[PDB]
Amino acid sequence: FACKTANGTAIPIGGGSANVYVNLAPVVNVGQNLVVDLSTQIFCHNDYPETITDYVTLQRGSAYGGVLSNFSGTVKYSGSSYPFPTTSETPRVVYNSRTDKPWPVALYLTPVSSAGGVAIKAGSLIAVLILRQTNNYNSDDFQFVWNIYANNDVVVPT
Ligand SMILES: CNC(=O)c1cc(C(=O)NC)cc(-c2ccc(O[C@H]3O[C@H](CO)[C@@H](O)[C@H](O)[C@@H]3O)c(C)c2)c1
Repeated sequence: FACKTANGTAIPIGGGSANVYVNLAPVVNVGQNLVVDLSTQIFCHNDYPETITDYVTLQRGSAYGGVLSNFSGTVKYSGSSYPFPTTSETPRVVYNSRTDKPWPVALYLTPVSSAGGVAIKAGSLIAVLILRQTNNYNSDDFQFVWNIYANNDVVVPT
């Protein structure tokens, strides 16, 4: 089991860390959602699908910078949503193919009432997402750590 990103970086067998850079809607109103879709950013596969079933969770999702200060919301993982920043570990998603498959994670972030002006700065860290991979074969328990950076400013209108 290993993963790759939309910026040409990777994390091998055994886990590790990678940076991910996301284009964000430049204007988000209070009462509306900024959607940060990582399923177009992070992809993984199973290296022995004939024999091994891989299990993948979102173990933890943390907010940073302007997201920490200026937003609240949820994280959607494989069709169900949970509070973000996270308060538990999600259920497992199965990976059962050698073919790249997206990691089905998306943030739904809505501005807090005091947000206004530039609420997320270009280049800043906005989140860290921990993917936990296990399997039905041995005792491997690996963390794939995804550091999520904004490519651009996000403004909350006054
Ligand atoms: C003597 N030979 C053999 O023992 C052996 C023959 C084959 C083989 O015949 N393949 C066609 C494949 C394998 C193989 C590959 C990857 C692998 O582990 C990696 O990949 C797994 C599946 O993604 C992850 O669960 C795991 O955490 C890790 O990342 C493990 C445990 C075993 C071994």
